[PDB]
Amino acid sequence: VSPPPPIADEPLTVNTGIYLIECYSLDDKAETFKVNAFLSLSWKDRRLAFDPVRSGVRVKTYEPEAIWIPEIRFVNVENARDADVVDISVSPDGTVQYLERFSARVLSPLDFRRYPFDSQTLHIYLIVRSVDTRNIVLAVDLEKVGKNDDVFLTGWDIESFTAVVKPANFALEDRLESKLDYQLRISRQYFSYIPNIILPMLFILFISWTAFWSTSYEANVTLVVSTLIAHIAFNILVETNLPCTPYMTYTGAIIFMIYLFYFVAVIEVTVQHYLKVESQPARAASITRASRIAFPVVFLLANIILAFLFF
Amino acid sequence: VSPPPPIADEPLTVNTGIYLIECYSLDDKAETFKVNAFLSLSWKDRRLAFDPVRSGVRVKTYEPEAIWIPEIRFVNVENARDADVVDISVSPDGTVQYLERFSARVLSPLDFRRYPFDSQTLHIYLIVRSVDTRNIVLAVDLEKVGKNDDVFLTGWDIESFTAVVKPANFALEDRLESKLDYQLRISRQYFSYIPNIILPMLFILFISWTAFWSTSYEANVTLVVSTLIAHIAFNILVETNLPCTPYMTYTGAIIFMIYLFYFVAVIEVTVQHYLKVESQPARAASITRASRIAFPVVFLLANIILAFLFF
Amino acid sequence: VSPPPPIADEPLTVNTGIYLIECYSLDDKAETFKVNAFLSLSWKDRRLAFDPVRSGVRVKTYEPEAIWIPEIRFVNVENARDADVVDISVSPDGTVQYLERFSARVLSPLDFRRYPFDSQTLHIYLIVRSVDTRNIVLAVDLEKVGKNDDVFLTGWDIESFTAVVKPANFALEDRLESKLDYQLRISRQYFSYIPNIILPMLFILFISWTAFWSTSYEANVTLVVSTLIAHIAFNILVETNLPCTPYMTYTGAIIFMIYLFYFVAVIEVTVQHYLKVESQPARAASITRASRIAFPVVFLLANIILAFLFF
Amino acid sequence: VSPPPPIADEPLTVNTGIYLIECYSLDDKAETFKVNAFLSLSWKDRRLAFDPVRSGVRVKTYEPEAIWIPEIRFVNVENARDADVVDISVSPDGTVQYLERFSARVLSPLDFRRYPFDSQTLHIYLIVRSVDTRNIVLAVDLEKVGKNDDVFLTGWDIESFTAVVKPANFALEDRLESKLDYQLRISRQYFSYIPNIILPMLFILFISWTAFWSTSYEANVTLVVSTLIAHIAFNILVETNLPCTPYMTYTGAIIFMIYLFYFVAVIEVTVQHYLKVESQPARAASITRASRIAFPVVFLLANIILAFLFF
Amino acid sequence: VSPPPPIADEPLTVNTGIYLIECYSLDDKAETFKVNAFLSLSWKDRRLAFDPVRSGVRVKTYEPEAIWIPEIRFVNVENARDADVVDISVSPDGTVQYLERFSARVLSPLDFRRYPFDSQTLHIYLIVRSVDTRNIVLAVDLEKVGKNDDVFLTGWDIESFTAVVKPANFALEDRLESKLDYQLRISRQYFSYIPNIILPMLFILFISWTAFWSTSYEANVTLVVSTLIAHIAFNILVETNLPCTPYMTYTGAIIFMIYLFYFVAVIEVTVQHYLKVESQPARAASITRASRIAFPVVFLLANIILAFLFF
Ligand SMILES: [Cl-]
Ligand SMILES: [Cl-]
Ligand SMILES: [Cl-]
Ligand SMILES: [Cl-]
Ligand SMILES: [Cl-]
Ligand SMILES: [Cl-]
Ligand SMILES: [Cl-]
Ligand code: NA
Ligand code: NA
Ligand code: NA
Ligand code: NA
Ligand code: NA
Ligand code: NA
Repeated sequence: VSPPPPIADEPLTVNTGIYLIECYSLDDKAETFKVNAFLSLSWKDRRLAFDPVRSGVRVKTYEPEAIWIPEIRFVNVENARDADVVDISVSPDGTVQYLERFSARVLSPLDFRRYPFDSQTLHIYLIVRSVDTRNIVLAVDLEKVGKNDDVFLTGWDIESFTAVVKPANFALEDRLESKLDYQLRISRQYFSYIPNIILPMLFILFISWTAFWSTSYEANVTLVVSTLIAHIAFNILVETNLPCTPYMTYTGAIIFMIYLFYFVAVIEVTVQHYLKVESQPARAASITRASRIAFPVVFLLANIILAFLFF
Repeated sequence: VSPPPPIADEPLTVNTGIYLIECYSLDDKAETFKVNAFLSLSWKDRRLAFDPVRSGVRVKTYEPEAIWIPEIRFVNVENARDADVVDISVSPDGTVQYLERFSARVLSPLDFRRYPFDSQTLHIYLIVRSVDTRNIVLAVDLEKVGKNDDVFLTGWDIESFTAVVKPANFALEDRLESKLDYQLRISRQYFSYIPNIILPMLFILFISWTAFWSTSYEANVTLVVSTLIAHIAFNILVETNLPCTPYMTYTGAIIFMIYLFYFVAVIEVTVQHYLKVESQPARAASITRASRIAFPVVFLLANIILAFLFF
Repeated sequence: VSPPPPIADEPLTVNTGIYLIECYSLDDKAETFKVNAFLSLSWKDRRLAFDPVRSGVRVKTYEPEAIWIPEIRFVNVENARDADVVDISVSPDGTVQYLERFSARVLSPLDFRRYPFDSQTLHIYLIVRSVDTRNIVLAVDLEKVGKNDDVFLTGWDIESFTAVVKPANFALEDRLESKLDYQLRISRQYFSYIPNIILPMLFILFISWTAFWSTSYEANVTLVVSTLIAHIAFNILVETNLPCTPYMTYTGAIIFMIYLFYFVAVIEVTVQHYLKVESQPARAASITRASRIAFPVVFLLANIILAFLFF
Repeated sequence: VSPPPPIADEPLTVNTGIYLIECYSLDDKAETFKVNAFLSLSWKDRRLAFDPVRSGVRVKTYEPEAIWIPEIRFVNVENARDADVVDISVSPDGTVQYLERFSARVLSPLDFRRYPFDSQTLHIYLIVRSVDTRNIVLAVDLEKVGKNDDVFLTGWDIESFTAVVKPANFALEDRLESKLDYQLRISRQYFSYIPNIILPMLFILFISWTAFWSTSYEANVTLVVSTLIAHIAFNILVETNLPCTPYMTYTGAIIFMIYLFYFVAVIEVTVQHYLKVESQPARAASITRASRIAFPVVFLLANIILAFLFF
Repeated sequence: VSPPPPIADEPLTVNTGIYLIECYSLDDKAETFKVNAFLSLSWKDRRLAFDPVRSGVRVKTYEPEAIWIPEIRFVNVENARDADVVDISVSPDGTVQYLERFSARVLSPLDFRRYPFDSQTLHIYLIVRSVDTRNIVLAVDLEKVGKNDDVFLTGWDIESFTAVVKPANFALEDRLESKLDYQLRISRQYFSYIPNIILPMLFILFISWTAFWSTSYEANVTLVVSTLIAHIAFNILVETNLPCTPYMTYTGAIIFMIYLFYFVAVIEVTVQHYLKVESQPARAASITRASRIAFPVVFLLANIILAFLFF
């Protein structure tokens, strides 16, 4: 067929409802995620209307090819969704109740400023282009919106799955387009990051600082340079599970700032030795004793300065 | 057609049966696995009933398009299963015997607390949404449940493949949903982990402790710092074949605890040298001799404390 | 059917228009990118013409199988596009207004000479092969060309999406081919590259130069050789997120030039020690004091020489 | 249609024949491989029998949908095969000659005990489930079994492609199943392994042993610990192109045994120094001179012991 | 329909022609490459013949389902090609002019003996199996063979795309098979390999040789062992972008030979120190002075010997 004709001159309202069955594969570098969910559609098509008393059955099942169904599409998806139609029910007044189960790969940008303490807002944009004959608007049936209790996103906590009830209606290539915003709110599980990356990164740094309670250049150079190399291993490791951000990330700042604490430790160590060869173990030991406090203090100051700038 | 009508207000029981042909690709990070199996369905549709004497044939074959077949779906799957229909047999009383061979990628969370000594319980959730006209319930035909003797999951031992006989029946978008739980129990093969990761990780640690039977700071710093670097190589290697767990894993704890045994060894070595420059080889050698026992003992204490906390 | 016949002997003009919905996965090594966009086509087929007064409807919808549609194809694609037809509208004069939403993986070479400060010009080549009966030419409807305000290419800034209005018409396997050039202009977001790769690469180099304010060969060899090893880690890391270019890249040149500053630092350090064993701490300290300026100066000269040669 | 009925009470024999066109992607970790081959089937269906004089053609071509074709399936495959039908020829007596060209990813476990000198036996299990009306058995037409001479598996030698002529017939879910075993025998090409992994692994070990012709702890610790680190690089590299085996592999044993030769070298070096600080360069040099022979000898003994245990 | 019948007793000649639109993804390890090209077929089918005067049109278009089309297949492909039919033109005499645009993943072995100075000959084998009724032979229409001017294979130079005009005709499972050989000749772009791998690999080796102008064992051991470790990083890096070859590669030989120049440098350094402890700085300095020439000379001799053996 073709669209149901207006029963006045009114835009056709299509009622939507996404129900998350599964959430999986949140790819941080690609800024994508996969979803498996129910998509529930509902519209009024009077042409399909009937009498429950006459036909003796209060609901009518239909195969999708048989009736007019709106061309609903996802906006922020890599390829068109994979969908199997579950049910089509028509109530006496001509109300269609569409239900399909779909799966799709979704493009939603992530903000890494507060990584790995960051929280995200994933989006699923539902859309419909209107026909010449008829204008189409989307609406949210809040009863058919949700997620099941099990959905689990490896590595994240799931706060809420809600929808912006008012659609964004606009012209696109001389036709009306109705766009809905479904929002999945998530928070990163950062427990593992503390013993697996953060504390080791600090231990290797604190080991570099033992060159302040040592008079031997040879051993000091080894202490600082070897631990600096270990810090590079961690800088490379963490920047690889991350995309090319045009903004300073929080961990990125910490790591970068640490590169200076190794550089300045090399300066101190280079100085302490230079004075011993010039025969002033006098000020060499003053500098070495100063560094012992200066470094832990400046480090702790800087980390507070940064945490304040980012949280 | 449409569902078989009730003799009376009784829900339709659909008999299920999963038979594993192949198990493969248990992805630890993604918390998924692939399965290739038979799915056997069986229901009563009186409309299909016949006389063996009249039609002269005791069993009737049907093409799937011809008859009513329940919309059975897997819950915890990435995308809908890939299935080829094997056989449809109808017995005189109107009993349908459906058989399809399918393959699917299945989402089942794994518990890494006891990794790599962990055992898992994989799930395959079978489901059916009920129609307006008729309610549908799932049931387990225990004769059509199993796995063949060859199924092999690279890297794991397979205990049992059984099913929770009582379905979980619940409302979902104002309709009854019948859900079955098929359970594949597995245990990790950890033989390789001992010589390929655990013993090397300990050898590099024991090598770090030779700095207690040495008076030379330069060589001691080298011993401890070099082996610490080797330990980082193993920490990175094992945390990469693992996902971002919001709980302390057992190996994660061991590894993290080892990072301290390197840090404290650096403290001892830094101290032993500091006293020699202050001219008290007196207590320096007391500390060095104490460490020789303190470290192996505290290490062995801690490992018992941990194994007890996790097993 | 078959192509619309000419009124005289003029080739058939097909009006094109690409509208980018999404841009994603710019793979630098493969020199590809994925696109999700609208493709709008428009041609004159008099056979379809009608009377608005007689048929009582001013616009006619058609299913794609029903009418003649030109075989439009993308040139620089891995596989043929994935497309779902959105709308076909026929105006009284026989003007067809085709609209499909497609997604494709596109091959477009990138120039890495100025990497990571490089800017690119991606291409989408639209094409049509002509029939024996009729000649077909492509044209640009500039109103149906664009991108939405959200398109975001992880890791890049998007300047413009425009089209070369004049098609390239040529013979290919004894038939006319009409080719259009759609151009997506982009610029790389290089912020992260400075603290995550460039500054660390320089800090490790400046640390190598502390061997000029040191008289100890053992510590000097350690300083230079250890930092050289750290530089290899960065050379390998950056050449891996890059393809095998038959031209000198800018970062490639910097990195390569740095390999010499380590090699020549080893020469200096090897010399300084050799003279002290020959008992001329006389010129050894002249050379060491010269290097202190020579290296930072020559390095800064060279970097200017290079930046000038590339920008 | 449905199966051809029996003349008298004999099961239907289906003649099989796999002809390998290509072998590729033997994935060692996944224990899989891809195959591209011809599958030739042949059975008697009298219902199709015809007269060459009447129908005027001595052989009849048929489209697969038109006639009864047995549901032949591969057992040990990830997903169902990708197949394009080449030819269906029916001879006057009702003999069908089926030919399809397929491609599939096949699950076949590999034995890594003798890796990288190991040889494998890959399997392709052909199967057929029997109908209610008729029993089906598979058979091997040895003339339609083979591989072309050009067929190569990157990184491997192909001995033979043969089939176990006698099928394994058994009950599965109350029906007869006929299973055939096609065997591809292969041997690993290990040439590259000697200069790219084995000899370097030994050179780094022999370098560690130069600490026996040296009196300097500082240099000795460096020699042994640095080469131990290089050995870890090789242990990690080779265990990554390998799956998690619940059995000791041969290379796994060699590598593990080497970890001890580094550990015991550290003991010796730690001892030699300890005696020099205790002033017995007397026995220190006895031990050091003993090690010089003890290590190469014990190493060579152990390697023979191992090679004997595995070959 | 079925094949066109002969005019005598001559096999049917099918004229072929591959036209490369795109070449991409030359995977060195897998020994594959992707291709996007036109496939042009042409045969004589008299049944289709017509009169230009009577039907008034000199060419006839046909949909593929309507006429007999030969079953043309690629031999050395992973899976069957993805093809969209472009055009079918029938000239009055009954000459069919088939044209499809396809894309496929192609298996073609590469020879790594001269890597990274190697040149390759990729193959595309076109094939056709003959029917009982008729014999089919392939032929090359050299006008419909080529590549466009843009084809670019990231990382390679493309010499020529030509075809072996004489097909290889042979029996396969009691039927004639006609096989054509299309050859894509390529040469590796090795510019990047010199500054990104070769020169660094040599610089680290030349740095190891500075231990000949040094009397200090501790610093010498560091120089040689540290650079040896850096050489392992490069050996692992280059053998990973390479498959498991059962033949000595040229770079493989160079790398392996270098492993000896590090081993023998360790011998020299171990000797020079041993004589100093035995008090013969007499011959120690003779050996050290000899090595200074012996190493650069033997190295340069060996490289010439190798280049001669491989080029
Ligand atoms: Cl969609
Ligand atoms: Cl499913
Ligand atoms: Cl409920
Ligand atoms: Cl209900
Ligand atoms: Cl296309
Ligand atoms: Cl199959
Ligand atoms: Cl093909
Ligand atoms: Na419809
Ligand atoms: Na049905
Ligand atoms: Na059409
Ligand atoms: Na059939
Ligand atoms: Na055809
Ligand atoms: Na050192």
